[PDB]
Amino acid sequence: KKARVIVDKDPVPTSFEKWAQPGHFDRTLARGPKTTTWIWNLHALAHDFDTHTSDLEDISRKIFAAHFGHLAVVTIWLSGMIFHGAKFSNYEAWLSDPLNVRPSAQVVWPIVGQDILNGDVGGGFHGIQITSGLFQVWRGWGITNSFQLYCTAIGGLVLAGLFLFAGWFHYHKRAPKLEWFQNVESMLNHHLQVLLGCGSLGWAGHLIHVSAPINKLMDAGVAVKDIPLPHEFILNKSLLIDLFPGFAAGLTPFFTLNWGQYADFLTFKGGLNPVTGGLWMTDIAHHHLAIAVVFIIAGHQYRTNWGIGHSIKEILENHKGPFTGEGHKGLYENLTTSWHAQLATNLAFLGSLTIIIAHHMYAMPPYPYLATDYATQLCIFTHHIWIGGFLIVGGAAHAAIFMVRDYDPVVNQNNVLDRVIRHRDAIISHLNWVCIFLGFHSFGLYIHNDTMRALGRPQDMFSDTAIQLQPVFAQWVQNLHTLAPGGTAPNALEPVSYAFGGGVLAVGGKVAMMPIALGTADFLIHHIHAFTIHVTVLILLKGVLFARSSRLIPDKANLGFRFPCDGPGRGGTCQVSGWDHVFLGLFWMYNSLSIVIFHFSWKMQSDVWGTVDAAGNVSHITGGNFAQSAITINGWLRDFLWAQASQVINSYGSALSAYGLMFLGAHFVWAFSLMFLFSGRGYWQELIESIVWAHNKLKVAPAIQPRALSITQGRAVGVAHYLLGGIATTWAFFHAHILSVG
Amino acid sequence: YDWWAGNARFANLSGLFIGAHVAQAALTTLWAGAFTWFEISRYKPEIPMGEQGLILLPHLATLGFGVGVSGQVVNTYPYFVIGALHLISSAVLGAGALFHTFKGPRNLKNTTGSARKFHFEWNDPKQLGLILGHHLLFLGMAALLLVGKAMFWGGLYDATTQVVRVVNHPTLNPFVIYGYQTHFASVNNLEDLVGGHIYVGLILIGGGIWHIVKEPLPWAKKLLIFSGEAILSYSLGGIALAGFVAAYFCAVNTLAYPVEFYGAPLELKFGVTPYFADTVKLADGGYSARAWLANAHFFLAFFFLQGHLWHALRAIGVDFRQIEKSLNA
Amino acid sequence: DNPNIKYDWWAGNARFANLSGLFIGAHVAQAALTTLWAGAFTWFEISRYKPEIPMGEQGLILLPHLATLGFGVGVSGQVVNTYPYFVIGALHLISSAVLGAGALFHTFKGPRNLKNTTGSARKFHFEWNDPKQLGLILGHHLLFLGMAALLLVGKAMFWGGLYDATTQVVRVVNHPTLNPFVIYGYQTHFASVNNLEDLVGGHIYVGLILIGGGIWHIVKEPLPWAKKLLIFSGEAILSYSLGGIALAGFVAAYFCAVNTLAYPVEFYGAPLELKFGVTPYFADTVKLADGGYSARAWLANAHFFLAFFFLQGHLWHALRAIGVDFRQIEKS
Ligand code: CLA
Ligand code: CLA
Ligand code: CLA
Ligand SMILES: CC1=C(/C=C/C(C)=C/C=C/C(C)=C/C=C/C=C(C)/C=C/C=C(C)/C=C/C2=C(C)CCCC2(C)C)C(C)(C)CCC1
Ligand SMILES: CC1=C(/C=C/C(C)=C/C=C/C(C)=C/C=C/C=C(C)/C=C/C=C(C)/C=C/C2=C(C)CCCC2(C)C)C(C)(C)CCC1
Ligand SMILES: CC1=C(C/C=C(\C)CCC[C@H](C)CCC[C@H](C)CCCC(C)C)C(=O)c2ccccc2C1=O
Ligand code: SF4
Repeated sequence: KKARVIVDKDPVPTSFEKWAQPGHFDRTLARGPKTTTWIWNLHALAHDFDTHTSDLEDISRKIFAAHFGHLAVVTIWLSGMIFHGAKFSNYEAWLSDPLNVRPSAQVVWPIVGQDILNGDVGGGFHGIQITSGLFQVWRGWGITNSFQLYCTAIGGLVLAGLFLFAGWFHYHKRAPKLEWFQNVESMLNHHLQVLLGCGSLGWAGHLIHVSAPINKLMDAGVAVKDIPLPHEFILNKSLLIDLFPGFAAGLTPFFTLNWGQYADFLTFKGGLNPVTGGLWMTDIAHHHLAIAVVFIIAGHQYRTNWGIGHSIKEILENHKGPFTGEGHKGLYENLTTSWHAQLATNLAFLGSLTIIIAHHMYAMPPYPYLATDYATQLCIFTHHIWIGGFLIVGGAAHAAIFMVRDYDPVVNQNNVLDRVIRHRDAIISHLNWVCIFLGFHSFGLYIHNDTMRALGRPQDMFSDTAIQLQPVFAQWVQNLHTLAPGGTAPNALEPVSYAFGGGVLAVGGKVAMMPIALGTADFLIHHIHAFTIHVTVLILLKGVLFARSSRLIPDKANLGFRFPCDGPGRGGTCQVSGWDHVFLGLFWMYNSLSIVIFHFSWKMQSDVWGTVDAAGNVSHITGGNFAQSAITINGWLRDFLWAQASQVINSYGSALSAYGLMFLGAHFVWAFSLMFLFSGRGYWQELIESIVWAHNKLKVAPAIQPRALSITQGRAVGVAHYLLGGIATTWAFFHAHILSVG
Repeated sequence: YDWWAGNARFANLSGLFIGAHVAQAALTTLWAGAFTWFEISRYKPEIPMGEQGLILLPHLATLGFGVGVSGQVVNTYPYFVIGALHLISSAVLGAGALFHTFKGPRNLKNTTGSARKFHFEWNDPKQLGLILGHHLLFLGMAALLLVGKAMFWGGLYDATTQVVRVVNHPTLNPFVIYGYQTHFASVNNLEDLVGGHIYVGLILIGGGIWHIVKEPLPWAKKLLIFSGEAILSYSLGGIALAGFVAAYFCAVNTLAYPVEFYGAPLELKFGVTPYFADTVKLADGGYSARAWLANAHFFLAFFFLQGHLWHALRAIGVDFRQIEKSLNA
Repeated sequence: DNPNIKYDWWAGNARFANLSGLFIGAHVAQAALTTLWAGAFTWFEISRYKPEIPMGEQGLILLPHLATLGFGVGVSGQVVNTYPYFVIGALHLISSAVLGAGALFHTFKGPRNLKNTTGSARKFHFEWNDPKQLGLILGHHLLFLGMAALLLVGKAMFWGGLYDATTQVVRVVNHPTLNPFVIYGYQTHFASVNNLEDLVGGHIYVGLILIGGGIWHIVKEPLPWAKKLLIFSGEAILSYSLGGIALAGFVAAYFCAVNTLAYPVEFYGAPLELKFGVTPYFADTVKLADGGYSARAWLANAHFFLAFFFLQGHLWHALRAIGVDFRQIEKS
């Protein structure tokens, strides 16, 4: 049927009544607290909308309104970052001197001696040095003064206001019906063509008209005050012609397919701008133009109201083959009747995308004066890897929640989903094996090496100077990408990244990017990554495939998604639920990504980053110790953790002291987590009994009876403090180190 | 009719036809008024006025409005007052437009009294002659306003001696006016132009007065079709010719456009289409004011010719059947 | 149009449109807020005023208006006395407090209908359709404005005098420009006012006619001609007022821009040039540096844009007064 706007008017009357009725949304919670378990359950169930109401339409409306809420808080945050840039930063000083001045946009108040944290960051400014790369973003945007940031910040607060109103309006006042929400073809069309396509075209516009000219003048060493305001490039064409002659041709070459007339401001240079060590704005312009066209074309695929276009259901139903029975039949119903099926997908692939972004942004630094800002480089890579890893585990969680709650046998009979359930023992047994194989033939090589080195047998080690394990395939791919410009990418001048090959590119004294040579230490660490990813997948996939049932618990779907166990019987059934697989996958996600960011940190500091002599000799931050040290655990303990922790532990009485405190604080929160993970509810409830006795004895026993946390909450609190403590430790470590050496 | 052909729904009607056209007039005066101030603000005293993208202020400067000698332009106030007057005229016309559309009646069958008062029908050839009549009288008067501006209301700028001059000898004896049927677009003296608009005016009032008192002859009824689509097609044809002639005058004529306020020479080049490109290849930008007014109105004239053809093919009958059943046969 | 129409929170102030008591309360509140702005930002500008460096660029848009009335200035805008500004700031602030108290009275404490409160439409009650009491309201308001014009005439003739840029000093006018042959002359020569006696004589002619208009609008009821042409609806009379204020705003913005006496130039930038890009606006002259944009540029542009949006207010409310429902327009 036809995609159309159809809403109910005034579905939910706006009133503070329910604000004064905590747990109104759940029938069980509505009765009120009897024990302290109620207080936890309130927060635990708050956003679990499927348990509020059965009605999919009411759930869809709650989700749509909540999203306007989350867009509002993210816009408040982004507006705040830009406002702090406008008011409490050395952005204007940093523009004048990017190489010397250190980016800072957080000033601490003088109280209890914490003003020490306002260090000398350059540009006659005292504040906390920021590692979020906002200054490099704003320079890329072509922002050259505090007033432009103020305008952008205020604009953001108005957009955050609009997003709040939208969320209130689209819930309380004009709530779309389920019909509206289930127009997946129209949504994909509008999100591909407008959100991504027109967003990318719009941005190409800004790049071509504002960013490229302003950045070109700044790279030509023109003073920030002397550079014309971005509107002067539109109003005064002559200024723009002088930088990019192609604008002389006007818009006729676009309409007459004489596109070579724009070859000066729409380039395919490759490599990096040698002044800034970032990607060329003219390459970025052409990228966003090319992206925009491909998206606007792509988003005319799905049939809406005019017959032309694909129906996704028919595409899915037609993709079946002799191994997969009914193939992708019934998956359209899964993805259009379950929000959890969509959230699973979108978290899995947005998480995977965020990790791709992490890799692509370090190797091809897109912003001016990012590549040489080693603190920003390390921090944005690590940040986006972490966000990626959490989102992926979220994908798996909501995949398991779908399997328990929203999976229908009738819809999903002899389809790809049904058939994976029927060989899940074959999937998990094989994945179990490949995990053990990778574990032995990746980690076991480190243990072999540690032992050989310890026994004074370096000739018997797995190393470049001993038994070599050269990553020949990755080495071969690096070569192909290095030979690409002029060859298999004829109209490229440089490679996409200097990481693949070409020359050392240097900005100031420092290496922006150079070839990242792969050897035995790179082969070993890559097979550690493969191992730690395959084990995380084993846990999460086992979680999703065995969420509904197993050979142990046939009726696991009836027990639900999040239950602690089915009792000490059958030998003991602790942590069989899909929730408990997510819990265990988080530790393995944490273990996996920890080694990824450690790999990145050490490899970049030893083999890429460093100073460049006038002659052209590169002196690396840790002097290429990775090749010989990163092949033993002792080498990681000594030359990475021990060596590079010197800055964080020696930070007291300086501007980095905060990272020293965060480092210990995080070690504490991590250790605190072991209380929750190693212990059980039974002990704590019995201890609370005695404490409750003493409160009873003095007539201070609370009406809301104290209870030990639930078995599940114990685990949830455990893994929360473990991840917080562990990640925060590395965060403090990375900052204190890279803000000293980088 | 569909949404895209939604303005064809009030084609007949009465009140919305006045409203839609008085709105276009309000918009046209708003363009005339507001972009006067735009061109005043964008006009730099230095650099000759041709390449500054000015297509409105030169028209005022041609009428000898604060110019001086050799287009030096001392006074900007006369341009501002004209800009203000057309802008206030836009406001009252805009108010009058949305009155007749929304507030006023959507039919004039019982409003004014009769077809002579203000009502009209497309088929009836008596009141549409009266409308044409009074419109020719207004155009006739509008031509005599320019004659007024020439004779002693300031005088008009001449490119012969590059100054604002007062004409006091209009070119009578239409032996030269009939002479200018072949010697047109080579007008080199202002007395000939003034005498031209005098001859246009006195005949246009003479045409006007004749169209009101008399009804078209059965010869006219037999030849020309009295249909809203047909009279639109005749108008599209009339404007197309006007546009092509105006485009030619803009290109070749050196007096009616005083050269120093514009580029100066335009050569007719043909590749895929005819177009007046440019002379001296205007650098530091591209295309003079004259080049814009010549080409834009030529292309508009060509598309209005395609408008004549399209609407005239629908004028012979309805042709909404003959386009579809053209191939469905 | 249905009789029991209910408006949302965003159109929530349309709910008391008719009513009676809340209409007084809502407008006495606006008056209290307007006087609070007039009173409190006097002290703001006094505190922010630096004696040295010319007070065009220091963002003073209230104190210059007082300084124009020859109010502790001296010679060549030297500004000797700051105390008279503080007292005016205090007086408008105490007027705000009593108007605020009067506002909250009529809204909460006082009755929500005046049908049986005061006695009749003559006493203090009002109805939109009836053209008899709304003429009385217009009348007494014109009398007050007429008196308020004669206060400025008072300030000119006897109470200190007004500052002139001719000789750059506070001067007392003792020869007001009578003979309205010059007042009709100033229908074209307006915004080029070069002498204070002409301005004083102008406000004298405005005042004596505004009292004369006021007194007439009480004693007589509009002719059936008026009833036939103009519509007596609360939305219609609002639209006429929005139109009236829009014109006032545009005229005031022009006088602020071009006139060099009514704003004595030394307290401001001095020249404002009308440029057009996307909208008409009075940008600035001599490009005021070390901040940006003179006080004159602010008073000119702000009131021009306010005038334009009040014109969009006139259109919106006037289209709703005649009987255009936009809801059925977006439906088909
Ligand atoms: C402005 C006034 C307002 C009022 C009076 C209401 C009133 C109501 N809302 Mg509505 N709503 C509003 C605005 C409002 N809403 C807005 C702006 C949105 C868009 C998000 C919504 C979207 C919405 C949804 C999706 C739902 C409601 C529901 C309701 C009803 C129950 C809500 C409740 O009791 O929880 C009170 C809760 C709070 C006071 C907590 C607010 C949490 C905010 C939104 C986020 C805070 C983020 C902040 C940065 C903190 C981060 C972490 C911190 C450590 C820093 C109640 C009638 C519910 C309902 O009808 O169920 C029957 C329901 O499901 N509203
Ligand atoms: C867009 C992303 C997204 C969305 C919309 C949802 C939505 C939902 N999730 Mg999913 N989930 C996500 C990402 C998301 N999740 C990710 C990334 C993970 C991996 C961790 C998960 C893993 C997950 C599990 C295991 C479960 C859910 C559940 C749910 C449902 C209930 C959530 C709730 O009530 O929280 C209430 C909120 C709290 C209890 C507070 C959370 C605070 C966290 C633990 C720590 C925050 C620390 C912070 C980062 C640092 C500040 C520290 C400082 C304050 C000291 C709801 C449908 C639950 C469900 O039953 O589904 C039906 C459920 O059991 N999610
Ligand atoms: C250092 C700590 C540590 C170690 C060594 C292990 C080891 C293992 N974990 Mg465990 N895990 C850990 C911490 C650890 N975990 C923690 C803290 C948690 C809580 C979150 C978990 C939760 C967990 C889950 C949820 C899962 C695992 C799984 C695994 C196995 C993965 C398969 C593999 O690599 O086999 C190869 C073995 C090794 C790498 C161990 C060292 C091998 C040595 C170097 C070689 C042998 C030397 C020699 C022959 C010794 C014997 C000789 C002697 C008797 C004389 C592996 C046995 C997964 C699994 O079982 O899938 C297959 C799985 O799904 N673990
Ligand atoms: C940063 C930020 C901000 C801002 C932003 C902005 C400012 C934006 C804008 C945006 C934009 C500004 C965009 C736009 C775009 C556009 C587009 C996207 C267009 C398109 C077009 C087209 C598509 C075309 C077509 C066509 C035609 C029409 C005709 C001819 C043919 C063609 C095809 C060419 C704020 C404040 C929010 C806050 C936060 C942050
Ligand atoms: C019906 C219709 C339509 C149409 C309409 C139209 C087209 C309208 C028009 C209208 C208009 C067309 C209007 C106008 C207006 C104007 C104005 C608004 C003006 C103003 C002005 C001013 C404001 C001025 C002032 C000044 C002066 C005079 C001088 C000094 C300076 C100043 C600036 C102050 C449409 C399609 C939409 C839709 C459908 C229906
Ligand atoms: C320590 C521990 C507890 C005990 C911890 C409990 C009961 C948590 C209680 C702590 C909170 C912070 C109590 C908060 C009480 C009041 C709300 C505080 C009011 C005062 C503030 C306003 C300052 C468990 O219950 C448990 C259960 C299952 C597995 C492991 C463990 C576990 O390790
Ligand atoms: S130990 Fe805890 S989780 Fe395990 S079976 Fe017993 S109650 Fe369940």
